[PDB]
Amino acid sequence: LKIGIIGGGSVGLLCAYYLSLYHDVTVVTRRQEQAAAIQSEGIRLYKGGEEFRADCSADTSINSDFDLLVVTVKQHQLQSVFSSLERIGKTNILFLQNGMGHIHDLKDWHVGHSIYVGIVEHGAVRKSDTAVDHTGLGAIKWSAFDDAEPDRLNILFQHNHSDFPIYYETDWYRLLTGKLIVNACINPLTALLQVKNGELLTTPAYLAFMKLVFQEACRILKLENEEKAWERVQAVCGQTKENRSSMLVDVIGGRQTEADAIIGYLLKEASLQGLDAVHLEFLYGSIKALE
Amino acid sequence: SLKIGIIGGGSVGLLCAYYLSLYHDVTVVTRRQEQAAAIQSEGIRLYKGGEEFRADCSADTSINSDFDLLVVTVKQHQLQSVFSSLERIGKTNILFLQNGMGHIHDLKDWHVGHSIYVGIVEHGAVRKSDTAVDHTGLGAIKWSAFDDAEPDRLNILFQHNHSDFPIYYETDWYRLLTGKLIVNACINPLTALLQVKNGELLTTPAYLAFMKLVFQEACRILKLENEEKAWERVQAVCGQTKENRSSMLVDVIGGRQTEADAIIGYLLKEASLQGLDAVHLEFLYGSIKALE
Repeated sequence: LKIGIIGGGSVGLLCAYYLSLYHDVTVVTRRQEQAAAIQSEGIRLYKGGEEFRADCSADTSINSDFDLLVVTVKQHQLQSVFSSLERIGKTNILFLQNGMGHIHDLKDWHVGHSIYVGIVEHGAVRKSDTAVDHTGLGAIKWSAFDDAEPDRLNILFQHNHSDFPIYYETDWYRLLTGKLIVNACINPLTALLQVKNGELLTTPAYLAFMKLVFQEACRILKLENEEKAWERVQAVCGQTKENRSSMLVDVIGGRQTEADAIIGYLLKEASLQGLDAVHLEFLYGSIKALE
Repeated sequence: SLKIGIIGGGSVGLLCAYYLSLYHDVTVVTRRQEQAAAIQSEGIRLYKGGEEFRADCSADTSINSDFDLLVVTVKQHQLQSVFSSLERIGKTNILFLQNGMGHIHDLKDWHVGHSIYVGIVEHGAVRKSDTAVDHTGLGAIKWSAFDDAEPDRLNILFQHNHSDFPIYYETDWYRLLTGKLIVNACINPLTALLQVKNGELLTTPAYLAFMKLVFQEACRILKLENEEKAWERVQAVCGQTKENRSSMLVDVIGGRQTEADAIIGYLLKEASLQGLDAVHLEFLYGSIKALE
């Protein structure tokens, strides 16, 4: 089976290494220089002290009939990808973008492809055009979008390396919002307060502010069980209690953030339902300023 | 004449030194000898809309006279050393013109023989150099007695002033100070985080709503007499300064210590003493402090 990975960023290279253990992989990239380099060297994965190399093809456009295309580009790059995908024969496409900003776009992208969405819980850092460091051993979880048939991806993902496990979930909306609610409540606050996830629980005022944010976002996302979801946010917080969140990390290092993909999404949905999002908008304004 | 020491050689200190020098013997007590030397050298220059005046003034790096009045204009962070000097001199009149109300907690439990006065500065003033200040905003100083100080003590001192340096007595120190604090507390922290000019608080629906939430906390902590009127004022002053970047926004952009402790930190201490919640104030404080 042929798999195409669209995007040669950290996530795209990580996916390329692990999936090439089972399948014929091609990295589809926007830079001829990256394509050539992968074509010559394959992909290098680092994990702990150890280095491994996977043979992988590359190309700057889609020139094969891929059984699956995995989209790993950032929101800046998504519209150009839709256009490319419109020019190919019906196949399976899995979008792995962080946040839910792209979902408005997906809802009204009407094509004949079978669409799947997923979340990447791994940590990865790109080192060069051909090299990636697997810094956090996580998982990928995926679901069918718009009634696509899950069994189209089951054979592809049946067997994986124990460090690349892949889990299916039936409800894509629950899947994406379960992750989004957590990131929305934690990431902005730790970025502005510059504290570990754990101090959000241990400072009564910070916990109370996170609850205000939660109550706004939970309403916007129309989550099924408010109290259970709030338990989960606090529980995910206690489990990651020593972590400087990803956005806090982006912040000390002056990298642009997932503010658009995470909070921007809540703002657009709040506007459409005529919902109030005072705390979310303040956080959005404050993080956009730091960028 | 009478002797006045101005503690602090920032914008307000130089402005007060210029105008009080017209009637009295002034010394500016500056922390840097180079400023003290430079004032003692070409005097103080004040710029006021096309005119430039010069006043001769003394200067020093320590309080080593018995002044008839001391006027304290330094940032809160240096206030601690000031207090320490204020113990080794003879009892006198001290007028605190500090921004914020963090000094009010220090003064509350201050055992001294000093007569304590407290006031606000409504002038616009911008320090141009070690010796020069631009009087950009023709305002006033307003002052009150703190605790049991006798107001009449400042009668002769403030009997005569330049038309552009008026000074007004107000009977209620707490109303005077809180009335300026409610405004600073609502505008400054918010602008510092959002990095927008003041007017952007009024014209962005969510930002205005967030300001209101901050106002409601601060208003309750301070126990402000007329709440509806104070809220109008906050929005009013926002309107008057629409194109301005607040002083706290400026401090944050510049990597300088802010007046968070004197503005917000005081409200936090007060919320705590009353078992009141101040969740928005606390988040603002933590975020501004994180930047320092």
